[PDB]
Amino acid sequence: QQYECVAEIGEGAGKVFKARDLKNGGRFVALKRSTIREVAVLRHLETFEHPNVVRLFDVCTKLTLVFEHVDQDLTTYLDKVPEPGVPTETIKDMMFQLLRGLDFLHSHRVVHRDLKPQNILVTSSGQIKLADFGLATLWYRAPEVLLQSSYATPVDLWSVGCIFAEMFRRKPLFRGSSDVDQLGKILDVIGLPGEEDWPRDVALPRQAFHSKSAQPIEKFVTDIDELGKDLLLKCLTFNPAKRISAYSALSHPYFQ
Ligand SMILES: O=C(c1ccc[nH]1)c1nc2ccccc2[nH]1
Repeated sequence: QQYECVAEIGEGAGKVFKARDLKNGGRFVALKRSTIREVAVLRHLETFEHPNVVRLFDVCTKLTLVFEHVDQDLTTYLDKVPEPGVPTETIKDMMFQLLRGLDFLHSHRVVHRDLKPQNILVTSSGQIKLADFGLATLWYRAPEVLLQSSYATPVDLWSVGCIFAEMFRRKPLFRGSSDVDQLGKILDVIGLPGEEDWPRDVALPRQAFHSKSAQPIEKFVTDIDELGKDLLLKCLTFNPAKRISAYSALSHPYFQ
């Protein structure tokens, strides 16, 4: 064949294979098995070669997508990082890149929808690359998706908040086990929202939760400076309309 399989890196989405690219120097790639539209969109994004998204190298034809392989993801990086964890400035750098990648996507009307440490890739030189977007665990899901009310771009900024926190904590902020658990565990930290921030005509009303009050976020994210707290909270806003965008996030003072 033109590629040659070696491992599974691996499962979702659903399988991702590490493969030898025989034609191009035996380098490692990642092979992946409205369609030709999503594919078309993916090729159009490639034309911009944004440095914070995985490169698409080839499309073969049922459907095999050939992407850039990177040795680790954020999960494995947070695993192996020595105590006392990710340096403050490294967290700040990795966040900027994350939001850069995301804004690039959002600005080209692509919503990721499943951001998590497992498809945030971390290059040996420390470059952040987003993977596993543009094709078709609730700990990273936004409220509006749990509630099944809206699926616009803000959905991904909620996931960014969760990741930001986890870069400090080295463990997830919201480890729910069901949509309803997840929603519960979220409001336990951020508090019950105003009645007019609660989506209209969804199955779950505000009154299905008695998660009294907002607890100060630094109790859960020890290490976090004042500015990170501000940013993190603007990301973890209940109302998608009031949530900060990737674009505004790029200008937040936290990144001065
Ligand atoms: O290179 C990767 C990829 C994913 C999607 C497209 N490329 C990739 N490298 C990985 C390393 C560890 C865990 C997951 C990984 N996933």
